[PDB]
Amino acid sequence: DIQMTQSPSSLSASVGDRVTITCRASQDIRSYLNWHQQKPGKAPKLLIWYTSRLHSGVPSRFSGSGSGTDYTLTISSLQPEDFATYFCQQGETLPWTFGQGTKLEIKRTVAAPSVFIFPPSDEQLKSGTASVVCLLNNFYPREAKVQWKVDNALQSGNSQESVTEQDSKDSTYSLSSTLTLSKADYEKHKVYACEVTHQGLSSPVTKSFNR
Amino acid sequence: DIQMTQSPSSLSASVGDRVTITCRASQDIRSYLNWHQQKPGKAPKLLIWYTSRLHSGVPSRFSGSGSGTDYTLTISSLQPEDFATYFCQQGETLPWTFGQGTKLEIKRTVAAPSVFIFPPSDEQLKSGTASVVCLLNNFYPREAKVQWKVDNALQSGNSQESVTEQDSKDSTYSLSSTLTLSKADYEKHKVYACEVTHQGLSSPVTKSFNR
Amino acid sequence: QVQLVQSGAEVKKPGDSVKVSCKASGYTFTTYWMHWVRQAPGQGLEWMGAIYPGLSDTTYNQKFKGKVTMTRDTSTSTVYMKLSSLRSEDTAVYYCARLLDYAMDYWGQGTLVTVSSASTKGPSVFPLAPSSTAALGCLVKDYFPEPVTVSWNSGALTSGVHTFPAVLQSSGLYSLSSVVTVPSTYICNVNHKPSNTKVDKRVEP
Amino acid sequence: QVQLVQSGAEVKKPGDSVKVSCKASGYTFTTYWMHWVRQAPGQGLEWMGAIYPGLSDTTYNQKFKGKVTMTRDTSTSTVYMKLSSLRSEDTAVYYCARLLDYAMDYWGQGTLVTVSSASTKGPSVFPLAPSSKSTSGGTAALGCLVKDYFPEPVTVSWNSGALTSGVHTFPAVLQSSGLYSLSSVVTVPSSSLGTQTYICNVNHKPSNTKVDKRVEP
Amino acid sequence: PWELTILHTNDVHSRLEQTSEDSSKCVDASRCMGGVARLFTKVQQIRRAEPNVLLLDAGDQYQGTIWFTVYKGAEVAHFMNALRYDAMALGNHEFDNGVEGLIEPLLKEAKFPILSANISASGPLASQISGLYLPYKVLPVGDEVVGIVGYTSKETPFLSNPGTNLVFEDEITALQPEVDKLKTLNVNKIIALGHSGFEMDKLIAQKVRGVDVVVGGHSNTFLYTGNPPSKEVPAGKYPFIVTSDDGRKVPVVQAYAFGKYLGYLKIEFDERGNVISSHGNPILLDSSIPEDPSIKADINKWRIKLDDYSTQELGKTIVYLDGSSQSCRFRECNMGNLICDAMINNNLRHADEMFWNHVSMCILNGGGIRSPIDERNDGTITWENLAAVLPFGGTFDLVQLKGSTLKKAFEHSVHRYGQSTGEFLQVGGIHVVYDLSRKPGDRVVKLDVLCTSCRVPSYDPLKMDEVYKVILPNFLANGGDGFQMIKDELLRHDSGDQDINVVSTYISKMKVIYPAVEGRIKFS
Amino acid sequence: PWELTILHTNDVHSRLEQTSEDSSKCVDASRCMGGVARLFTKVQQIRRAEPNVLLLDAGDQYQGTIWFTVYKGAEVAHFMNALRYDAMALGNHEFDNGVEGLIEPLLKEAKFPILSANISASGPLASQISGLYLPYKVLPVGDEVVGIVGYTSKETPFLSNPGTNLVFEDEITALQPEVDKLKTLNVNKIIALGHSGFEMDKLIAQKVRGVDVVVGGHSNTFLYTGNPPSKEVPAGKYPFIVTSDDGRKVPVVQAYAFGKYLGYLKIEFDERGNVISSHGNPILLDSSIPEDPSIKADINKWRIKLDDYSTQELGKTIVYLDGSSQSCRFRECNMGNLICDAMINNNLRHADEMFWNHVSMCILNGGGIRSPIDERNDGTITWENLAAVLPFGGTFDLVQLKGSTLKKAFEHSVHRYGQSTGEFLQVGGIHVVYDLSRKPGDRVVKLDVLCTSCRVPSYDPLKMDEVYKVILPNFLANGGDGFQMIKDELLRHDSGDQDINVVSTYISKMKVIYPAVEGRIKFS
Ligand SMILES: [Mg+2]
Ligand SMILES: [Mg+2]
Ligand SMILES: [Zn+2]
Ligand SMILES: [Zn+2]
Ligand SMILES: [Zn+2]
Ligand SMILES: [Zn+2]
Repeated sequence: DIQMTQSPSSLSASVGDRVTITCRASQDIRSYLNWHQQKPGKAPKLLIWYTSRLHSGVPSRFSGSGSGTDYTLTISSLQPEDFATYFCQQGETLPWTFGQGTKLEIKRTVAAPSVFIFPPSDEQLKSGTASVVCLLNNFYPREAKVQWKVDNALQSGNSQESVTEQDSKDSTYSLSSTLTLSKADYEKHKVYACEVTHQGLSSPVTKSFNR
Repeated sequence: DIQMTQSPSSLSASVGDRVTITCRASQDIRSYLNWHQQKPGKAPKLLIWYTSRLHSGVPSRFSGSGSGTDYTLTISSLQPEDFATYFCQQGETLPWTFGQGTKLEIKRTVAAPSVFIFPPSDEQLKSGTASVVCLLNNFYPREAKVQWKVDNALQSGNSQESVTEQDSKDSTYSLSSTLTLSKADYEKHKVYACEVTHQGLSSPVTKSFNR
Repeated sequence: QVQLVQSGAEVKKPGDSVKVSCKASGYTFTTYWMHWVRQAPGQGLEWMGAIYPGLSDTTYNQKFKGKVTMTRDTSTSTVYMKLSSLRSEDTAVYYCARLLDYAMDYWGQGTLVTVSSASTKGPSVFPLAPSSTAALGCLVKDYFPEPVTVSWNSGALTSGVHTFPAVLQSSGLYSLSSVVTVPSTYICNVNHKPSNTKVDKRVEP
Repeated sequence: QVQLVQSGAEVKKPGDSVKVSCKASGYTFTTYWMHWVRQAPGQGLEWMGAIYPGLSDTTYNQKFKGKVTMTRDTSTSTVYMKLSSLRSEDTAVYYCARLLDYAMDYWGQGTLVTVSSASTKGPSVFPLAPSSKSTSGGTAALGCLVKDYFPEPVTVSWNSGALTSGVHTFPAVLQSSGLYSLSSVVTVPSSSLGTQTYICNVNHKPSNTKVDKRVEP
Repeated sequence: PWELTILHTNDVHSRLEQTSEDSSKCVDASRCMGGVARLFTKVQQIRRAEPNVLLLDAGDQYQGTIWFTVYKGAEVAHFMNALRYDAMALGNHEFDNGVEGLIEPLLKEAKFPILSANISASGPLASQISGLYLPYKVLPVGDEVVGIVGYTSKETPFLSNPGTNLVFEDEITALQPEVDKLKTLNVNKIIALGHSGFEMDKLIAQKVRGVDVVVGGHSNTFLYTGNPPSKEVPAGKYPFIVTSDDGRKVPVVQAYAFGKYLGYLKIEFDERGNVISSHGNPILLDSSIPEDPSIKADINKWRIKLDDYSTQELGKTIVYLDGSSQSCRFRECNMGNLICDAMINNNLRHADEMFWNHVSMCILNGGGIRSPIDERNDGTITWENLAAVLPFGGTFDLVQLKGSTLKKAFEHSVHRYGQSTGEFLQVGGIHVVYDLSRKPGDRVVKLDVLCTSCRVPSYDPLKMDEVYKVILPNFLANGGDGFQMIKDELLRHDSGDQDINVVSTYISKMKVIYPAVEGRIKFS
Repeated sequence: PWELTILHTNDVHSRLEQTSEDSSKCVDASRCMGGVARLFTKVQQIRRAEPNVLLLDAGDQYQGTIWFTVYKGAEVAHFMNALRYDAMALGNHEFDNGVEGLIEPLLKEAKFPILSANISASGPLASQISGLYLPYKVLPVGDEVVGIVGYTSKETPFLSNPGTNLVFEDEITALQPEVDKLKTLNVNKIIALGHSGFEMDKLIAQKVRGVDVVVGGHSNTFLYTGNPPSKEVPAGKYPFIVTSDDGRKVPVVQAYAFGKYLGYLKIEFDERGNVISSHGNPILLDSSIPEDPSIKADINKWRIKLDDYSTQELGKTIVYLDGSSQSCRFRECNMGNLICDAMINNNLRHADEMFWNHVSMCILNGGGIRSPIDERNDGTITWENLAAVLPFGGTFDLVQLKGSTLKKAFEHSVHRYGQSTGEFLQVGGIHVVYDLSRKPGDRVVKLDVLCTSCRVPSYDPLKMDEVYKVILPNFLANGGDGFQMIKDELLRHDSGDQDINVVSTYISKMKVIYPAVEGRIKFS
């Protein structure tokens, strides 16, 4: 089983810039390298086949190179339609294997998030379940860590972070860190805090409430 | 006596255009060719000496070439301050001789003249002399014709034209034709008209008055 | 021209079998290969097998041996893929692809196969109360299966709205949040089609 | 720095003699050559002669031999040019130029020598009356006619300098009488000319004439 | 039964304009043959009549005329695209302008797949050339599919300039895994299209299991079933049936060279892709077939630049280039030296630690030099001037000769000396001394040759039993000017580069030439 | 009395960085001399002390080191502008990179007048070069004016590359009308600044009426009044007083070469511009004078690119360039052949109908070749590799020798053969045969030389009474390696181009070199 290690996993660039995505195989895949472009909620289209050969309708700006184990995809002057996910694939020996992917993100100015804390509703406690949602409204870049301070004590496996795709207008992110606990554990403590550590923030902002 | 034939005698160009002025001598002037720039009502400044060597403060856009009898002045990208008269001069054998000159006029959109006829004043008639002025206000190009029609008959003498240089703001010309006649001759006729023919006007505009 | 039309999205339980079709058009169906590649959320792309319709020759990946069976009908130019004894791990987007030589040039729209022991249930809408620009929202918790349609003030409010994608909990039930930023009457129109649940929850501080 | 200052404009009669000066500054006066060039209207540039002040060595053009004499004064660093037996053909702008080796790098402002048999006399200022019905593009025109005067120049300013926009002062024209004549016009809107005052300030310093003629319809 | 019509060309060698019956410059237009416009007419005629057609090229489109000299491969890309070729196999001459002279003009501009399975790449080139040439390609032909696999001669590193970074593997060794890959893809109809020669074509047909038809080149082999229509002598029937080791009857085809003939083979296949029948013959592209006005328009449009190049200065000479018959057929002339210096320089191939160069010797008959060049015309040398020196449109070929054969050649060079006969040899990397007082056939008294397997080149005596590599004109290798010992005793002969082209390149490189009479040939 | 201080340099030859006492590469920095930074210090020191100073250059700034090789004249323009030279005269070496290699780098970038009255232009160049160089120039020096008139060697077409559009007129014939023009401009103080040699300087001083002082170059003449401060032997006193045909005592000055000395002459003039007195001496630019930190900063900044060029590939070799002493001092070596082929090629100058080239012969001592070059390092040849072969920073000079002198040289080449002695000659355009059994001094048995006055070059026997042009290293011309007959019997000797540079240019031009041992030197 040939393993396909694709780097970088994510890339931030602007329209007109040069894009370089590399794909490395565990074995010599004898030039049988195929590149695919996949837009969110859509079928993946073939870009390049057998290292360098372009698919029908693919523009001149796209180019592929490589040999043996190391292969490379290049977009000379990036376009707005070129912002998608990119996957490499080996067709030398079966089973055929794909790369992890490369998400192509639109670059904009560093924007600080607007943090908001939400306590669980009175209707929610009646069902014996409590959820505290921490918000991170319209920010850039994606790099952001969310911590939880229940009476000034860290949480490990209670929260699940949900992020949205870049907005068609502003090109910013939005995060949803939902810390879930029982009705018993919620009534035990009083101070519930959320700490946000983002690149666009000088001093990591902390938002709290008292039950 | 070496004769200096400079061509063209006049040149119409715009800011940023390439300008080529040629100077030809009757004898081999052994590279002793000097170029001068003269602005109206001002001293001529030296531009180039001994065919190619630039004078102190002369910009890079000015360049001179030539040998034997044929010499050439070149302005790569013309500037607003470069609109003046240009003269070549030989310094090989005495008496030193100059070229006829090259007037550099700023090229602009074709403008029609504003004709205004002026009858002689009551103070003027008292001295036994009458002068009728036909005005040609703000127009392009310089080329125009004035036809004095006294009682529908063309005049040979009387008229004396006065023309102005291109205005610093709108880059237009102005003309004044003065028909001079005695007190007895002016009182003899009643209809006094001046026919103006110009590039801008579709039909020759005629401005008249009745004594 | 060259088009590959796949069957609609399907929901099955663990142990059941699913049959996904792929109709071909614009090319000689018998002289081309038909491949099957899946995509699980946060797992990447996985190749399953292939079929040469002009001979009914099949080849499957050792991992899927005895679990997958590929069939063809030269009449309607359709390729079928069967998956016996499913599991929650088999929840992925299944694609059919055309191959002649070196690569899979044309792919189908995809078919979503949702496998879970979970039972169909309506969501519980809880309001996310604001505190005295300030943000407020709605928490759509415990529902199966996806999707949900949340609109603020019956469609009238769209600016500043952010509806997060659903997250599969440890209980096997989905959960998401729909927020909105407004300067310091707000009602969220939550509508869940698979269970016919319509909740118009009002947000108050 | 390098500057050449020439004498003021002069008016002479036929047969007279004119002496034009050229003061030098910013350089070693004795080690440079001083040339003299004349420019007649519609005749071009004509070289006359040269002087090396550090030796008083002169060289003149065969055409001007016995007509031109060049002198110098190493004290004030001044070069003088004399022109005997003046004629109407000698009416030109005279320039003095500095030369080291190849070219005349720096030139003087110029001296105008006007040769005419005419005597000094003041001008007659007549108004060029506008018309309310002769609206040649909305805006109408009015001016002043400065007739029969000698010698040049005249300075015409509208509304005591306050009015400058639309003003056009034509160059002087030498009549058959040997006297100069010119016109000074201005374009102003029709509606406003009936209520506004337009006074042309005509000045002629050689005869001490100041006329403030008001133009009326 | 599914019937396939295979149309093929090989070794076209920049013969884009129509040629004479002998493939040289067209003189009598009414009896002229070949040409890319005439081929277009015949190809279009067949495509209108037969439903399953494949136009294939078996390499060597490169090298031949002024077209290649000027357009450097862009003419090949343009006209092959116009004729709508289905697939091309890489030839040895495709590497003549280096690997960059193939990648940029042809590989990147061609609208069809270019094949070769036995060429492998290393170093920095490996990643740059990857995917530009394919080992195989499945071509849809209506309701069916036909696999085409390619191959290129292992002799390319000696015949052309592929560089340090390319390796030419054994054809049968490299083809079988690629033929087996087509079998896994369920391709039952396989054509082996390549450039290695007739003998190798027969081997692939016999040993490579799965190959149904072999379409070749390199050897300019002419095969005909029946009475030949022109001057070409058939080497066998068309097709040449090879009995494979698995029992199958495999047809082998070739269409001569210089675009005189269009190969035409009709194969009948069963549902399992087995050859039922194979028949055909090469079509003679003669005057009866009209030139397509659309293609001829492009030919004439491009021919303007060629006429402008022929009058352009290639380089300068500060010496009189003495090409007079009175000099070149009697003694050592500086024109003979220059051409032979050009001939060696052209054949400088990438060498390992075994030799400084694989070939060091040159022989050129005096009768081959047809004109001198005057240095007083500003020193200027044009293509037109060189065309007067070498006017027969021949090539400068690489041969292998025994020392004895070469000693016999130099004895023939002066057997009837003093009569201005053109057999007198001019040399490069050879030092000869004749004694004309001696009996004819025993006149060579000293014959020293430049070494190859040496780091510092020096002159050593010629050994009678040792095999030597020599660069000589096509005319001599074919026994011309009485050199029958060359034709009858050569151990290897390979088609080279155009005569004018070789000298043109050398003069352009040198910029200023000054060849002298340095004593390569001596008397008494 | 008006006193003028004339500061002058001549034949600097790209010696911008400080050198040794022998003008080679600096080793011991504490005892190093010259350099453009040190000159700046001394020039600035004098300018501060004397009111009337003129810094003049008498040509040959061009050709000498890696500085000229890389910056191609831009370094001369930059540093001469920095030192604020008042006027320069054109030398032979200013035409080394053609007329375009002078117009673009120097003529257009120099902030001072460049003079030459005896260079006249024709053809299309005439209009392009007109005014870029002046015949004369009047220079204001405070309250007075000094006229400077220029001249260039009439021999430039045989020593450099001026092309076919420039004519070098006789100096005295061309100077007098230009000196007379300065007299008409009432210039009573005239300096003749030029590059034609000491003998010509003396002639201009004696015959050109109006010239008050002659500042020369070309001949590298060292003149000193008193005890010399270094190893240079005075040719006369400083200044050299010439009695003109009109009666005047005219001083003649020269400041050796390679920027070791700054010429310093103090002239006293009367009001009429007559020389009252003239005295001075060349200032030795030694360690006691510090290098200006501002100029040294620029030198070090530019030296980075020079170090990057020395490691860059100039070209390739497919043969081992055998420069071993065991080969080059005993027999014909391919390294000796290559250098001599480079030497001839460098001296290919625009010839008329009289010869194919003015020079065809080359001699190079074995002891001059100091290292071989290995072809297995990818074939690469760098400036650094060539520096190991030729490390003494010498030049390849043009000499005129009688046949007898050249026969004596070849007899010296093998007088004590078999001892690895260095005098063994490597050749170009010469064919020698030795018989070592014979008495020393009678060992040359055949000596054939390549012709010049011939359209087709061929080898002819050397004539004992005929004069031949030879390219040989500076070291031999100066009697090095026991070649006293060369020094004592040469008829003409001229300063050439740098040794490494000559060979670097040839290798770059050739791209791929393959020199062989072709039998230029033979035994028994
Ligand atoms: Mg088969
Ligand atoms: Mg004197
Ligand atoms: Zn061939
Ligand atoms: Zn071939
Ligand atoms: Zn010199
Ligand atoms: Zn020199």
